[PDB]
Amino acid sequence: MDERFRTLKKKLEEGMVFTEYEQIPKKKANGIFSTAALPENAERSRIREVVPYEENRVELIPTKENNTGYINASHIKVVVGGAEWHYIATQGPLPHTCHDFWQMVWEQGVNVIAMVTAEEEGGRTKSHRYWPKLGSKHSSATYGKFKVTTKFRTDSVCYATTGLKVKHLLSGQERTVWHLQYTDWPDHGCPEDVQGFLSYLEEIQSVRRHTNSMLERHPPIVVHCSAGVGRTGVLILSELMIYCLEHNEKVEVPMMLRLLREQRMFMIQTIAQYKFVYQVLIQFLQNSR
Amino acid sequence: MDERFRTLKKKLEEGMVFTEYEQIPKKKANGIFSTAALPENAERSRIREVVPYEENRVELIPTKENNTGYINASHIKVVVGGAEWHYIATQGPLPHTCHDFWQMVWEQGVNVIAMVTAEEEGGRTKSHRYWPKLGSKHSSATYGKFKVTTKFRTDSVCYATTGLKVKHLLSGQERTVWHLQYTDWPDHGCPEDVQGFLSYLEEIQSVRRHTNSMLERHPPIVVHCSAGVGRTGVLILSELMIYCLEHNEKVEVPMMLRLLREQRMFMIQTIAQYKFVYQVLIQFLQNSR
Amino acid sequence: EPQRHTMLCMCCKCEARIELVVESSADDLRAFQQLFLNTLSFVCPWCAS
Amino acid sequence: EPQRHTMLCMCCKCEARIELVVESSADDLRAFQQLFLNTLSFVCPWCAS
Ligand SMILES: [Cl-]
Ligand SMILES: [Cl-]
Ligand SMILES: [Zn+2]
Ligand SMILES: [Zn+2]
Repeated sequence: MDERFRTLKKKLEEGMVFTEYEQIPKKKANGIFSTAALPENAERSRIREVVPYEENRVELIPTKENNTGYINASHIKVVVGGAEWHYIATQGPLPHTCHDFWQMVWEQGVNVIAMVTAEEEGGRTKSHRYWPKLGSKHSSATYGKFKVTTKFRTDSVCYATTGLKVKHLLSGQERTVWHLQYTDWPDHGCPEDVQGFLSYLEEIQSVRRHTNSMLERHPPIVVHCSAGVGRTGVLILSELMIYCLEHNEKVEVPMMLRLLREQRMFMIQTIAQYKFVYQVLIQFLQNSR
Repeated sequence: MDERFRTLKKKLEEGMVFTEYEQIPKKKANGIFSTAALPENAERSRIREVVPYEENRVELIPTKENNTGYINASHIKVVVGGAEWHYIATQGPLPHTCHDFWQMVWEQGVNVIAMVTAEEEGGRTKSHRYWPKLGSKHSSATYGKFKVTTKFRTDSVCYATTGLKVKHLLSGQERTVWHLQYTDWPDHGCPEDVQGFLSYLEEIQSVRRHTNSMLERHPPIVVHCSAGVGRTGVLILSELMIYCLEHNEKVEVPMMLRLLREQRMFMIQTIAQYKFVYQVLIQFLQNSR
Repeated sequence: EPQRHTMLCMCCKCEARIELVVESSADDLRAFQQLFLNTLSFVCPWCAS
Repeated sequence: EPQRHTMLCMCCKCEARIELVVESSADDLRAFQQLFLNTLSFVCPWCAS
């Protein structure tokens, strides 16, 4: 990895990494958003401008109230080193889409939710509280067909890990979901504590392997912020590039970003977020030495 | 097992089970006790009359203070249904044999100790306290080369389960030992609560399988009372016969007792203890229906 | 080396919040978390008496 | 069905005895016991503050 460290540093000194970012199109030219564009689905998107492409939107089982099975969520699939990676990138649930969110968690067999935001930041709502509070109403809450119970919370410095039980109220089936919330992102800009963000990635990686071992397969993890493209893109790009470096795949960061944008529009929406990813990778490589 | 239940009941009604017990010799005719008989080893036996046969005594690594590696303990080995069972039957440690006891636990790779007695009963000492008290001196105690630490105790109605860590003070190696103490045996006679004794056997069986799974082999469990023949014999005979019934081996109880007596003199020393075993087996079979 | 962690949970009898403070390795912390997602529940001191 | 069990242990900071009362299945009780034999230790309330 010493050659990988020196290579990355050189590229950052060449003065073109921000140049090439500007030239990455923010979204597909001939992109189709048929279901997201329907007027019945306008109120289901937190940010009207940020919606899934039709070909890889997460499709829910239809219901009478949601007949197109629409949720603002995309399947993100990347193959790195013979390994398929699967994420669902989604927006922070709205008060009236919490039952949709849990329906998606159920149908997709999700074990891990990575929430890269607080509920409210600087007065503005980023996500509805879609999981219960400990000690409030038997630590339980019901969202449509799904009864969710909080069983524990472990606070770390930069993030909190919450264990949830999810019960399907018609079948009675119970399942476990791990809720990993990054708590250190500032109200504007990017976090100054890069190491703390790396600790959060560490916890995601660790909980994914744990839940995979319990099911003795590899479902997507759900990643969400407010619109599901900015901080969500930072997390996904960082994890994919860290794995690329750890197993020495010759993929350039802008190439990976182009592939993510092929699957969800606007992923990583500022140059500051893109530069943050590079500092995450630099810190990961420094940690190795 | 319904045929096994009816068969056992019939035999108990035939009036000969106590007759055949009296005719079982208490010990081998041409028995040899060379090491136990040495005057240097007189003080190492709690009951002078109860000692191991030479051929299957538990031999310790010699030390300057204990050059014959003597402990009052016997290897009890029985094959039932293609399965070898291995016990060490031993006396309750004396104040000056606690280091011998832990040396035996170490050399034999013992994971489970079944203590079928209280330390003092009716004023008379039955066993030295050879494991630490919680909260007393860092919950630790040292016996020769072995530092023992108590990590937890779980009290049940009829028995207590204590988890111990054992550290070899020269190598630094640490190991786990589970200490299972039956607390319901009366000061004289046999326990009236047969179900509680069955619960204790249940815990022994459960902890043996747990410790075997952790070592992902099958060491002996240590069973001791005061002299290591009476209540110890009740426990061992009961477990062997319960397994015989559960896997439908045609071994008669007096035949099994004869084989145990071939390996340690005086095993089951009263008719009341022998009749208690039968009531344990009756209750186990009633539990099945 | 073991680190200090705090586990927040609910009493299984009375809805009161319980704060457990442990020191352990990361692997034993995860194993302990998993027990709450199986059947393990704690009883607060009041409900215990 | 889960049963009530009491776990006695020692604070890893001050030698005081800690009484933990849980309800759980037998298997989860054994798993919890095993954690004490690995690295899991509890901190008493006083040492926690
Ligand atoms: Cl630049
Ligand atoms: Cl008779
Ligand atoms: Zn309570
Ligand atoms: Zn303390």
